[PDB]
Amino acid sequence: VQLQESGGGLVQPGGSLRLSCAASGSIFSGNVMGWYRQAPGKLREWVAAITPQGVPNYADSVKGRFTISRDNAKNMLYLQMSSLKPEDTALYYCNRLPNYRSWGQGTQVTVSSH
Amino acid sequence: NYENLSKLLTRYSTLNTLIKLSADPSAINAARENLGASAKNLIGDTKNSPAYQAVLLAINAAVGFWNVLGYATQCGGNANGQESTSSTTIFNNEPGYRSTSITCSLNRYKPGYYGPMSIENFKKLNEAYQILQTALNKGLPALKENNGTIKDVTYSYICYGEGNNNCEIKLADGQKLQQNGGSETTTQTIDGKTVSTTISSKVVDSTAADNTYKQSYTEITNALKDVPDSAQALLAQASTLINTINTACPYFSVTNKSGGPQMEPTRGKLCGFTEEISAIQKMITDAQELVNQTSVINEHEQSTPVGGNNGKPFNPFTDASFAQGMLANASAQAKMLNLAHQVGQTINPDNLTGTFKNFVTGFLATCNNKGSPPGTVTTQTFASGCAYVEQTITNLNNSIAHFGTQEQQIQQAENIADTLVNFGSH
Ligand SMILES: CC(=O)N[C@H]1[C@@H](O[C@H]2[C@@H](O)[C@@H](CO)O[C@@H](O[C@H]3[C@H](O)[C@@H](CO)O[C@@H](O[C@H]4[C@@H](O)[C@@H](CO)O[C@@H](O[C@H]5[C@H](O)[C@@H](O)[C@@H](O)O[C@@H]5CO)[C@@H]4O)[C@@H]3NC(C)=O)[C@@H]2O[C@@H]2O[C@@H](C)[C@@H](O)[C@@H](O)[C@@H]2O)O[C@H](CO)[C@H](O)[C@@H]1O
Repeated sequence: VQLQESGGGLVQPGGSLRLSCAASGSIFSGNVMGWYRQAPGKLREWVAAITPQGVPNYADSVKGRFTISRDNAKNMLYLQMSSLKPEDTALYYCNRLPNYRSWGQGTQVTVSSH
Repeated sequence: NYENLSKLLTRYSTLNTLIKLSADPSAINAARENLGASAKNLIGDTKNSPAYQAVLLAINAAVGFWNVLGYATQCGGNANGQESTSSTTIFNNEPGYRSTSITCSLNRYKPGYYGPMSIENFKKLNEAYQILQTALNKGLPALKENNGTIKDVTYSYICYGEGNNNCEIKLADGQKLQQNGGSETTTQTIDGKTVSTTISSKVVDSTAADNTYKQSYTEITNALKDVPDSAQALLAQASTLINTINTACPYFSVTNKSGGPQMEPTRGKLCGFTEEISAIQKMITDAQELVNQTSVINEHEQSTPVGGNNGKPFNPFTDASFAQGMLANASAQAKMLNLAHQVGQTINPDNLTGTFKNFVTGFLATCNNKGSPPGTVTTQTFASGCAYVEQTITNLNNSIAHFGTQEQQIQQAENIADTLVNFGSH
């Protein structure tokens, strides 16, 4: 039971990023894991998930652009994010499904032009 | 201790949002629609429902346990747990060694602990087994559809040899069931319903054409009619199956051979599978708890829209008596989903170790049938689960992964209701 996201930052649109989450083995092992984001003025929205066998699935808002993967040997979860729009600006969070009720700190992703 | 709300919402900005949604009947009504839809996913759907998969999984693990070990489990004797001298008793449609029957023909030893299973206990086990297989084969209903039945579950056993009294049926007047062609009605309660069974007796002489035991025998047919197939019903049967095995705690002995996966221990007593049996029991118990959330969800529809009682703007402090209902519904849904997840985690070999892990991966979560429909007993069922245990874990996972949005909606609905409930005191 610990959740730690890193890898976020500020980018121009069309940029990509690789989010990481170190999860404790209690959380990770044998569990579906997933990514979430929380944009300003909105509540946490589910973004993606992936079974312990590696079957991914995604939210319509990000399908085609994002890729979720897991390293089962390192209790690690990743979100490869491409073609970033300003709409994807949010704190990103990782967790098992169903959720452990204490969330990690999350990692800030900010997308904005120029 | 915060003095005021702006200092409180500076720090926790999502809370500001949640208040804005609590004041906006169209947001509230959207949440209540979601609860409708996610409820349908949990209790109205089957393959996509974690709840459904978790129930199916608990049932399958109980069945598979017996499919794995029943052939190696020694059983015998006469009525009332007595030892017998030359009593052979055979239950049809059971995973025997290279057979679709289990023979119980161990004479002389007293049935009991670390001993043969009594025929009384087998009978009790077998009926639970026959009903579960029949239901698995017909496919289980959605959680809310708890009023259906299986038209017909039918099973037979046969008794032969000198002194064998296992096919003597007593009946409640105290009269024996007539042995050649007698046929009588019985009842029992299955989740609060009365189920009749037509029990019947046939004798077949030794010299009858193609009586292949060249020994005369009594065959007992049991025809249950309109057997309930609700979750709550089949879990109770599963519970009977595994608790029977566990309380009887018979001796068993498998021969391991070279090549395959390896049973540990090779011999002993069935209740020595403490870890396995505990988990199966825990799965069953948690599936019962989960199913009990169905009624809470049903008692609290969320399909009536909610508005500012009189055409005037919505007031969160007075217009929201629906909130206790909405909170309870969402909490019921969350609880189902957790329980569902708990069920898979109890048996999922990714978190297992030792001989328990080697039980599930080597045996329980395999099938040596050559893939036949669920509920199918063949001459290779023995020593493997044959109850879609891996496929069922995989699907529970897949169902849960495909419930990410729905789960977030439930949480949001719960906080919105909670928020209203608060405002609603005062
Ligand atoms: C009270 C009641 O209604 N039932 C209880 C009773 O059951 C036995 C009695 O009814 C006796 C009365 O004689 O009959 C047994 O059944 C008989 C049938 O009457 C008969 C009709 O087919 O066939 C007998 O079968 C023959 C046949 O199989 C040949 C072929 O090899 O072998 C016979 O036995 C051999 C013996 O094995 C040899 O060693 C030898 O020396 O020769 C004899 C032949 O003279 C065999 O008997 C049949 N008998 C048996 C023992 O099967 C009732 O037995 C029960 O019913 C049968 C059909 C089977 O289910 C048995 O396992 C049952 O026990 O008393 C019982 C206690 O033994 C139970 O309490 C019954 O409830």
